[PDB]
Amino acid sequence: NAQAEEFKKYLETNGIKPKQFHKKELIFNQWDPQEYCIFLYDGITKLTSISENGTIMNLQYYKGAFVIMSGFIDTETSVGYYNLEVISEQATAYVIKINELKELLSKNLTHFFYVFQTLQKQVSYSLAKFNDFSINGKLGSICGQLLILTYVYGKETPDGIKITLDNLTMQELGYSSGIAHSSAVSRIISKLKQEKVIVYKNSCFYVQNLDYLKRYAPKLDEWFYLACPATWGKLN
Amino acid sequence: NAQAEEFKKYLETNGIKPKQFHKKELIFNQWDPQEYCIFLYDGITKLTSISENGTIMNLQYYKGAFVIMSGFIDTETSVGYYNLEVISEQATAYVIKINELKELLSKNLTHFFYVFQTLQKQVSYSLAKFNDFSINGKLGSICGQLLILTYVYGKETPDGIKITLDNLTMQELGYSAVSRIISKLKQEKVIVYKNSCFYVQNLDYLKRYAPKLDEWFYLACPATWGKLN
Ligand SMILES: Cc1cccc(Cc2cc(=O)n3c(c2[NH+](C)C)SC[C@H]3C(=O)O)c1C
Ligand SMILES: Cc1cccc(Cc2cc(=O)n3c(c2[NH+](C)C)SC[C@H]3C(=O)O)c1C
Ligand code: NA
Ligand code: NA
Ligand code: NA
Repeated sequence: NAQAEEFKKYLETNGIKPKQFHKKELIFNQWDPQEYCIFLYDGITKLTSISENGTIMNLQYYKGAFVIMSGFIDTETSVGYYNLEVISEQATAYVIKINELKELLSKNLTHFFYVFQTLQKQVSYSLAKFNDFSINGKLGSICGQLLILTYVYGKETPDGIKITLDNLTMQELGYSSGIAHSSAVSRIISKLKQEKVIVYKNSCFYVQNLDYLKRYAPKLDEWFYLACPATWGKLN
Repeated sequence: NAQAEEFKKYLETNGIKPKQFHKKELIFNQWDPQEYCIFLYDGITKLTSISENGTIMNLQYYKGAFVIMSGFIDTETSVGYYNLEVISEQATAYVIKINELKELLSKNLTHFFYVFQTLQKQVSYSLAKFNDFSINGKLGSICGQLLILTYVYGKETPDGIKITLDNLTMQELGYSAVSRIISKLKQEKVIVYKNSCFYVQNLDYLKRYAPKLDEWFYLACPATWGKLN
């Protein structure tokens, strides 16, 4: 990702060092008075919320490289009571107080544009997810999650599109945003397996019916085509 | 809205003029290769997607003042095949080709940041809506929509907090598995349709079932939230 690589260089040019995080650590949390801009450079994370109940909700997944901002750029206050949790074994991120991101973007329109364009990708992603859920319910959500895993981590092989993510991480991620390990989601995923949309072979998982995923997550498929055309193109 | 007024000033001094649109017009559309930045100054709109078979999906609502961009600021290509449909009787909008926008956000950081903040407000709004639906289902979604309408358009009257939208606009907003939720809300005294208007009589109930949207509105719109808290 050339744009992201230039942004990493711009951060280091202004003296910002990478931090390392491990699975289950919070890169930012909902109780901190200070908000941050996170440039997630490598790894996989999830945005989480807590209900008055104490119940944790998984709201959104992010993978490096991407930008996640916990506060509004102008007011510097929280956009929501959210935590950013690491789900890969390790992650690398740049952690910038929001006031400082402002100074940085204001002196380079190219990098300003890069961060702005990430928010635009988020916005459209959410609408696409909403449209697919509206049409196909949880099946649409789950096919969309698998579709984006296929595009991002998939490699064509004789046995189909191999998902190149450790099995440990990959099973977690098959579960769409929402409550953790829902019974209903498990039964949707294993039904896709039973119908050989995604199959276990020689210790790996292979997507064998990409067209099925595309059929039930059509708006996320359009989203990926429009937002990430080269990655989309590889497998279409 | 002072940030919105300052942005309006900056546009008009850079030659960009307000356009008036009537109900049902598309300020931008899903078949147009040219993408746009819309500064919706006044009125109510909805983002839609129309399928091959004619089915119209309602995806998002917006009210002036707000910013809606149909294209990516860097590539200038579509963010999704969407229309922006006017649902108020009239709307006023500043329509900027996306290539031209880049030049003007460049020369004024303050306005760049205003537009940037709008995207953040949309992102967090979508997440909050998702969160309330995950917790409380369709009841959460409907309470949330009623809650935001109460904060933004509500007027205190002897009959309760009247949602002061042109009746015609209320139909456009959706007012039959939904039909059974509205009836339940009337039965439990949470709302009433009196005469030609809509009245909220138990605001705590709405807040109860749309907690994450309420939190969103507190965080994003503190002055407005504060009028009824
Ligand atoms: C690991 C994972 C699985 C499903 C969905 C997502 C969200 C996601 C993936 C993705 O590839 N991109 C985005 C998202 N969302 C944050 C919209 S924004 C554009 C693109 C990118 O990362 O460049 C993930 C991470
Ligand atoms: C007419 C309407 C009804 C329900 C929900 C919305 C969305 C909405 C309302 C709102 O007041 N605000 C936003 C939205 N969404 C566009 C996030 S962004 C922050 C705030 C504002 O208007 O400044 C609407 C318009
Ligand atoms: Na925080
Ligand atoms: Na291709
Ligand atoms: Na368009």
